[PDB]
Amino acid sequence: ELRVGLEESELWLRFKELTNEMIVTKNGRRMFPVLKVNVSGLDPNAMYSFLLDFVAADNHRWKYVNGEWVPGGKPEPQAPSCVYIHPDSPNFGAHWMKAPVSFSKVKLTNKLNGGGQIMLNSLHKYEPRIHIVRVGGPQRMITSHCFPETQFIAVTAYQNEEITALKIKYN
Ligand SMILES: NC(=O)N1CCN(C(=O)c2ccco2)CC1
Repeated sequence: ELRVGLEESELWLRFKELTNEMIVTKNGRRMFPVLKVNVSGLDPNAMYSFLLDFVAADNHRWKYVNGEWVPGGKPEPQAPSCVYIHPDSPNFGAHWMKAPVSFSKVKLTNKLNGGGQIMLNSLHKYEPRIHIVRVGGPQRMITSHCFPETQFIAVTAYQNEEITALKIKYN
């Protein structure tokens, strides 16, 4: 059975208990913490490509009001995010299972841009999600996995200083 686990869940949970925030810039900003995934149960000899996207966790705009994040009352349908392909894609199952799959090079932006960067809407809440896509073989297959521990609100600057302190303490 294909097993997908979050590496460093301990640390993600400290960010999540504060409400996590991720900076977005026009040029694109790398994530801290980095999403790292433990994968087992792939066919070592099969070909797989790891895809990352961001699900809009709700349809609301969030605001930091007197020390607390609060959702607006005017939901809108959220256009789904673009997909980031892990640099090692495509690769053998053995490659992916020999160490945690680390999405250290994804950049989050607020502007439609050349390539690489993933555009998110500022002040929306996102849940990272991966797709493991068996490629090249006869039978294409996709396995998807959500990481609730890694939820964050996309921000142009940190609102909660407790997040700012944690980001620095652990980077
Ligand atoms: N350099 C490229 O044009 N890419 C082509 C698509 N790649 C994939 O591994 C993949 C599998 C499923 C969807 O994409 C990554 C490399």
